[PDB]
Amino acid sequence: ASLPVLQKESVFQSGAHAYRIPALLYLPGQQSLLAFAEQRAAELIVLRRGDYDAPTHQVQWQAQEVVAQARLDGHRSMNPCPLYDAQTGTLFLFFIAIPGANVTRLCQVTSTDHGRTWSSPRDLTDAAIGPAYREWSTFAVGPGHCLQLNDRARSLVVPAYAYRKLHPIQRPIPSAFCFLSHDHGRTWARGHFVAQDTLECQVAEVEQRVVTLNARSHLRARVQAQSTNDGLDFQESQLVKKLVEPPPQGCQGSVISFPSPRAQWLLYTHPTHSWQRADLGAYLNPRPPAPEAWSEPVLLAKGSCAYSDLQSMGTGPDGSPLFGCLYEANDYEEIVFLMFTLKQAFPAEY
Ligand SMILES: *[C@]1(C(=O)O)O[C@@H]([C@@H](O)[C@@H](O)CO)[C@H](NC(C)=O)[C@@H](O)[C@@H]1F
Repeated sequence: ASLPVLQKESVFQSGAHAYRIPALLYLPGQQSLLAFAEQRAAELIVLRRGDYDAPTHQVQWQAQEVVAQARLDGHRSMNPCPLYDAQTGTLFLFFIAIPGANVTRLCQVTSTDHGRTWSSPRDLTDAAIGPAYREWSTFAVGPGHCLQLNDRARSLVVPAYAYRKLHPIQRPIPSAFCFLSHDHGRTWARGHFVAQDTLECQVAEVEQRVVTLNARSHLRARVQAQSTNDGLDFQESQLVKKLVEPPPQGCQGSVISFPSPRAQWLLYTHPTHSWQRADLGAYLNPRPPAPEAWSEPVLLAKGSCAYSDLQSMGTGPDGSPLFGCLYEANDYEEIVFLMFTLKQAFPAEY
């Protein structure tokens, strides 16, 4: 059986449309979650707001809505990557836009009323990427939640990857990297690539500040890399044999930091079958980012499970760290919300 959890609810399902590519964002101070996804016939991005009530151990989700401004004319919108700027009280949604040779665009919308309304999009593509743009076939952000650092500038870090046209007889090769802003998203720089054949990724900060990057790969195991200079360079990287990737070219997964009961630990979710996208597991790194220290997975959901996104939700009703998880289930017929505590998942680590 799978781990007892506080809540398991389908929050998007196939209907008139298909739902994929989840992203989850906790809003501290609001006891609220935003759950985003692509609404495909890709076309648009939709959002549901959930209010978390601890005494009933549950989130009540409001009605789904299109993020009408997260779009460019004649383009499909993909890869919702949200971020909450603690310093401003501003909500960011990053996304890519592709027309209905590199033609992919990086976009941002912004909200100051917690996601109820949104600015008109800004196209960041030229200023963020620059001459490199023509050396890529395409690129993406996230998908999923991004990162704010507690450096002086409270920098914004958007995980990403680009397919680089490195040798003309070879097909393009993907490498992960981060977009970086030090002025609250007014300007953007491209950090340096991690390593050949890394795809979708996410980043988390631990403590010496370290940004840990966890990425999908072509191999049978995850790639993880670490930056000591806040995402500009992931000076080191390697395979993480304890973290399996299934055929043919892996699956996206999510990583967050959260405060250590004993200053942070990591939590990571991803399908656990080496053979297929099934059996969503949670894994713990209590000595991060050491790759050796990743635990054995504990089972969060049986059956078909694919992309996920995690959020730290503060303290849970049993007093241990509370987590939210949004994941694609059941051969992509739904996106399910799961809520559970550290005590429930890793009782031996408490
Ligand atoms: C995931 C998927 O594997 O199901 O794949 C993404 C990839 O095709 C990519 O990472 C491999 O290059 C895809 N992203 C885009 C921009 O199409 C996701 O849509 C998909 F869910």
